[PDB]
Amino acid sequence: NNEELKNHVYKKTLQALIYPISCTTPHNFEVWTATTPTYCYECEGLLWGIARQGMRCTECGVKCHEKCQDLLNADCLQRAAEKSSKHGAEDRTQNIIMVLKDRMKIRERNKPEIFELIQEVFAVTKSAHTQQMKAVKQSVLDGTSKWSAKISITVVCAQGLQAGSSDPYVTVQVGKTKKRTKTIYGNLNPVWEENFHFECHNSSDRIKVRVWDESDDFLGQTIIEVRTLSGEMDVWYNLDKSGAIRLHISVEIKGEEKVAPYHVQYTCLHENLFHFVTDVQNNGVVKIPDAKGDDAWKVYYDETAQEIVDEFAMRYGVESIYQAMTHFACLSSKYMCPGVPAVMSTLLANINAYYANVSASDRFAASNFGKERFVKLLDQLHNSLRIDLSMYRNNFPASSPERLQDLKSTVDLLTSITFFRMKVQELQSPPRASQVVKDCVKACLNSTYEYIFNNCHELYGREYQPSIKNLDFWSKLITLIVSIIEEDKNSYTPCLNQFPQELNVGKISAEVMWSLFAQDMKYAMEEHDKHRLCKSADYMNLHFKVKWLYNEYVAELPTFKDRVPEYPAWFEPFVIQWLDENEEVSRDFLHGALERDKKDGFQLFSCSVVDVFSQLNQSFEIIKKLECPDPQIVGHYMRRFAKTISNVLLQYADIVSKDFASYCSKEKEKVPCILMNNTQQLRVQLEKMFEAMGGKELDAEASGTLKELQVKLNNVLDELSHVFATSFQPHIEECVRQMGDILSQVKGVAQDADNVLQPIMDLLDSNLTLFAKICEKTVLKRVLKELWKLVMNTMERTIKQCAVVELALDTIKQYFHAGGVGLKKTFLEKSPDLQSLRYALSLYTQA
Ligand SMILES: [Cl-]
Ligand SMILES: [Zn+2]
Ligand SMILES: [Zn+2]
Repeated sequence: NNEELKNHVYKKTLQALIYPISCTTPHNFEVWTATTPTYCYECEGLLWGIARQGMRCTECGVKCHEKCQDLLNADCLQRAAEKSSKHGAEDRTQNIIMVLKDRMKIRERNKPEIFELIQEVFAVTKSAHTQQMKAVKQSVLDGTSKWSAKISITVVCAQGLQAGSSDPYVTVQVGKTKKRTKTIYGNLNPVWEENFHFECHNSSDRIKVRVWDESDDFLGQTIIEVRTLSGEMDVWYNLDKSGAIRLHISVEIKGEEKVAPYHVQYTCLHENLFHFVTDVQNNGVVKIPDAKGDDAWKVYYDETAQEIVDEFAMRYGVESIYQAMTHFACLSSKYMCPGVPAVMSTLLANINAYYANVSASDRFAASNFGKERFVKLLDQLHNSLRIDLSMYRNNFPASSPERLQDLKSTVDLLTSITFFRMKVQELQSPPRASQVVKDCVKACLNSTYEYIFNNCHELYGREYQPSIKNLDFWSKLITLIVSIIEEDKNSYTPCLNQFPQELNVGKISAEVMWSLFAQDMKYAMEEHDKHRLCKSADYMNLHFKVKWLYNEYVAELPTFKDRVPEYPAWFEPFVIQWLDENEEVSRDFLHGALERDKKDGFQLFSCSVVDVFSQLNQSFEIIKKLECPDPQIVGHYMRRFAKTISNVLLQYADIVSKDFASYCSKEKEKVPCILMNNTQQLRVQLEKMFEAMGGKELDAEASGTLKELQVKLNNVLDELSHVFATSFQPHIEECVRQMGDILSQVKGVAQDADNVLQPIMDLLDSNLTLFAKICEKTVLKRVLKELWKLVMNTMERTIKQCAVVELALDTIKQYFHAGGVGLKKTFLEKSPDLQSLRYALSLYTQA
């Protein structure tokens, strides 16, 4: 076949359209009474007296009821010419022949495009086409002269019969001969497999097949016209009134060079017509015909090829669903082409609705297209569409809206194949539409990621312009990943909205891309940790960029909405390094700042402290803007940074301590004071930073380090105050001997206090007034406790008489109390120095 059959189908199609069934002569029925027992042509009902009057055709001579005249199937002219042939009245035979010629000329004249189309579809020359045409014209004029055929009908089985059971048997009548099969009892899907033979010399002796339930009940019938018989047929017929019946017919006519059934011929015609209008004419594009709407899928071409397939199918008994199911199997070969997925989805939806009182899968087993054929086809098409979607971004760019439509409609066709499996083939299908599409999108994402990971620089440099010596590659890669996820979020998600609660293209994109990029980045940083050939600033910016990505696209995904992020672990060592370098820079800035402050003259606090804390706060700003979500790691950062702060401020304290015993001389009296003020300033702003780092929320180790540091600082300030008080010891000794000389003069009370205190009064007013101006609270009080200590120490080393010293003692007590600005009396009274001096006085205070 394919060469012999192709030609046979060519001939039969020509003959099928040169005289179409659309322009057929209508019978002319007049009331008729049968004088002898006749039987109706359709229902075979009896015709007799005036009580059973029928109708008669004045040209055919066919006999039927009034209620049956419309249900006939037999060309009027062909029947007439056949009758004249049975007889011999040749005059009318030729007359009718002439009228047939005329009605074929009419057709060739009116619609000549059809026959040239047939010519080109089968690639037949003009000459041979005219000869073969000329031949079929005459074959139409011979509907009896050269027709006879031995028929062999094997009744195989039936299905879905209407009864709660039945005992069906089949009767097969040709012309006068009538036979029947065995009876199967209690079976609505029986099997006969009975063979019969028939002679069909006539032409209007149709093969009547009727199924009865064992007068008997009527279960259905199929009438097989003679025009629809070739070679060896195996056909399911729907019973007319209910189920179907399967017949295996074989025909022999005369010279039938092994003709093939008209189903096979039809698939040939449809395949070649498709392969013509698609490839040869449109060069490849599958022209999509009109639609709208209830009978859209019922149309395949325009009024120029639709006529060919339809007239071929009607005049040879090919059912509509066979047409549709062959056309689908043709489109399947052109599913990739634009606009086809849609019509294939609708077409399959109708093939699906046509098959959904017998099961659905078994009913579908009755389709003559092919039990396994159609399901194998559908399987190949499904397994093909998933391959086509596994590269959807490449095969369906977001650019062309039409291509995006072909994507949406491809997913629709896939859902329709599955739906066909769930409502027709009948079975549980683990391949669920949404989940299969999901799998395909995942595969496409993997391919895409590997593609941008193999062409990072090329693509980046093409649009926005891995190494151990450089990190630019990762910045570019992140940028391109953002591009991909943004395209999946902007274009492909609105298009693939077939499954809103199970397929959010954007979120799958985000998740997959992040996972791949995450294991890649992780490995890369684990590699960089051993080597470390780049700047800490670079690792920092990369930490910042990965952060931005995760927070922008992944953090809010259900899979990663549940804490904790994993990426900050990749970077912890590098930021540790950055903290070391930062520490070193901060020390060098401390030294450099204290040189400007010394060289300037130390102009209530100076500028070096706010400079140091400005530096440290610049450093801390970076750690705070990292917004690290892993609590243990951020706690690690604070743990490491507390050490930085501690060593910095201790460095300050040690430097000033080195230069303290040098500015205390009787020269600069503002400088030491403002230095101690600076230490105190460290003491106050440290706490501000302590709460800036969390406060009590801070880690245990770090918090411990900072408070221990606080202790240390306080101790430093104490030591400093001590050293500063020692600066005045000689002057105080002078005052104590100067008052010691007047101490002996007094002899026989209130005025004497002033005369004895005058030497130290200069110190009291002159110094406690100067410190009151440029000293901090804590600073001043420290100096006061120390100075007091040293006063009591000195007045116990050099030295009416008795009362004077005690009253003066109270006077000094009040002067150091300074009313309410200096020390508190509660301390002065229970002071260890005061009671020591009083105890010393008790030895002489006897008179
Ligand atoms: Cl073929
Ligand atoms: Zn008629
Ligand atoms: Zn009738």
